[PDB]
Amino acid sequence: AQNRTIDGTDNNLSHNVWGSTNQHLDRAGPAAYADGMSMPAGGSRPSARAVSNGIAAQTGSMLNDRMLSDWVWQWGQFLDHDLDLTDAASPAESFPIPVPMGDPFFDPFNTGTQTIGLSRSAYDPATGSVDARQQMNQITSWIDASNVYGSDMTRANALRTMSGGRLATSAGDLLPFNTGGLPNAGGTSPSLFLAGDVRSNEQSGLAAVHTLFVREHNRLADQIAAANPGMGDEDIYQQARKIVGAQMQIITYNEFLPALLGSAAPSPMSIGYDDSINPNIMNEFANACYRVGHTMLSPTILRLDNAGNVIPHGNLALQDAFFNPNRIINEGGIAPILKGLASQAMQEIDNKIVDDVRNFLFGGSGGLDLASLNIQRGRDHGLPDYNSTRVMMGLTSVSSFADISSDPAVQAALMSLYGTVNDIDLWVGALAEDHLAGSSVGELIAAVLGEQFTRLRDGDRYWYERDDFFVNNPSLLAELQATRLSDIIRRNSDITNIQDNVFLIPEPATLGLLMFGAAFLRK
Ligand code: HEM
Ligand SMILES: [Ca+2]
Ligand SMILES: [Ca+2]
Ligand SMILES: [Mg+2]
Repeated sequence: AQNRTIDGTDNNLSHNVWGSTNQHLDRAGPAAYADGMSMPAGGSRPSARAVSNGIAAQTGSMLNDRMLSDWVWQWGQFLDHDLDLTDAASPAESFPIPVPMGDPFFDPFNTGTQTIGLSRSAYDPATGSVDARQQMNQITSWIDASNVYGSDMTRANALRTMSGGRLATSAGDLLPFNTGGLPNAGGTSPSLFLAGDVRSNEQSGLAAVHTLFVREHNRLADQIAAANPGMGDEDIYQQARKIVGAQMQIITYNEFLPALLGSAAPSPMSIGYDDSINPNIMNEFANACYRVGHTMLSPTILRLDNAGNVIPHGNLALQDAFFNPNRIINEGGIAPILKGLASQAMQEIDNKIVDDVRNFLFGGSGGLDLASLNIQRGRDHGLPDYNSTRVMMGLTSVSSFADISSDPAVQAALMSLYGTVNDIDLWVGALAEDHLAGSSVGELIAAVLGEQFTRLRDGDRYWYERDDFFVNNPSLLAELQATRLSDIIRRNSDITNIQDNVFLIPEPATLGLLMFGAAFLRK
């Protein structure tokens, strides 16, 4: 059958570049650069770090109220790494975040001169001088498992064995090592994993789900070859790839979005192929509204055995999970994490980000604040303010801080940071909204996510329901439709006791009762 390109071209048969690598991020409406060119938006607002301090600071654990597991954010990130990537422009354009004088984490010597580093995002070089700067998406916009296969044929080929349609692995059926020194977040070291997306080593949970899908690909490839001998490597590879790409769509629209968006989730079925849809990820989605992962993040990733015990090498502190393959290689493999993610409730969706990523220090000595980066990134990308974005999406504009949040502490923080509802950073406003009834997000986030996911459903010629391969093999289409993330976890690991919907935490008594007779209580 027809197969997707690796680069996302030739999906839309008129604008063939649409959805492909290196396309512009779309915009919902006009950019808000101060000068209409490249000068950052939000130049009247406080420091991104002052905003982080004033509204994202979290002193205690705050569980979500909809029973959602850590799988919601882990899938969210994995799927993000299928949708969009924008690295730094080169030559580097520095746009540092001023640290408030006396900031207890980043300026404890009261210098008044500390910054958090940020280089401005890559953009189309034909933009940003005489017209608005348009940032580039460096992976395929399509939900096509480019996070497994790569977004260029060179990397895609590097990931393959070229025998039996398979993807390379390392010892213990783990991701292959980057021995060829291809581009990779964390650098070109051969001791880092190589996956379809360059960010796979970012943290161990991400790496674990990347590994899972390499396992699933190889299972499919082996079984296809077994059932259909005489088929060549290329044919087996493309068939397994097409099944895995369909799985990404099915899990995303049937499990993840219903979990996160709830009442606001878009239909999991396409209304039909609309080739007029721009599938290029929207800047305001990629670089604000879909960055709702950071507020969900838990301080620890649980690592559990089949009895629900913490494994001997302990749970994994989020900070210990960054750019370190050994957490998987030497501390129990992927199975404990896959189970663990299903077994803990994520943090609430709100302005608050855990200290583990808001105040990640490397040694005073500098470090990482994901809240500050997100805020500055939205100013780098010329994103419209929160309220303008509401109007861009056909929502009413707010006219008071009470219109944003019914929490008086959130109201007060927004007031004392911004002074007017019309100059709030999109990411901050979006996360400040009261949640829709039956949802874990507010109206703006619902609308922006709803829009993006509607486009990628109806705008993709290889949306799985209309791929000739699945149309011509209805039994496979049906088996795909009945496939959940838990099924993939189970058949590619040694996990025996996991709930069928890994996006929802299990009944409170589950771990205790499974532990009975085998409980390890010293962890
Ligand atoms: C441990 C978990 C996570 C880590 C460590 C992490 C880290 C990062 C970092 C460092 C960036 C770049 C920040 C910047 O300089 O602008 C980023 C970007 C992003 N993150 Fe997160 N993130 C996590 C979870 C999530 C989740 C759960 C989601 C979505 C549900 C998400 C969505 C995004 C998106 C959309 C971007 C922009 C991606 C691009 O287009 O380049 N992240 N993440
Ligand atoms: Ca993709
Ligand atoms: Ca939170
Ligand atoms: Mg070949």
